Amino acid sequence: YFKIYSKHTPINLVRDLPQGFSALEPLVDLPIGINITRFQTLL
Amino acid sequence: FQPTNGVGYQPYRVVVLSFATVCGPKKSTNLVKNKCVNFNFNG
Ligand SMILES: *[C@@H]1O[C@H](CO)[C@@H](O)[C@H](O)[C@H]1NC(C)=O
Repeated sequence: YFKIYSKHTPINLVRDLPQGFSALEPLVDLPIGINITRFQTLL
Repeated sequence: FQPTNGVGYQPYRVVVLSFATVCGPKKSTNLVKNKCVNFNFNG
């Protein structure tokens, strides 16, 4: 099972991550069986 | 594969499969409230 857990929040700063807490919630849970050792971003 | 052949040597309307990515279908009952009952929800 490949997983994604995810969150959205408002912010006001680009150059650091927030010193505040909010947990990430599941949206993908698929028994794809493919192992993962590498990745690349799309933008 | 002629339609005129007897069902032994005639063409095969035939196929097979194994039963996780998928499983056989769950049945369900009414949601019998307030009584003492045996139950299954989602397994
Ligand atoms: C994932 O790794 C195992 C060995 O740990 C390997 O047997 C399996 O084939 C790999 N998965 C895929 C999709 O190849």
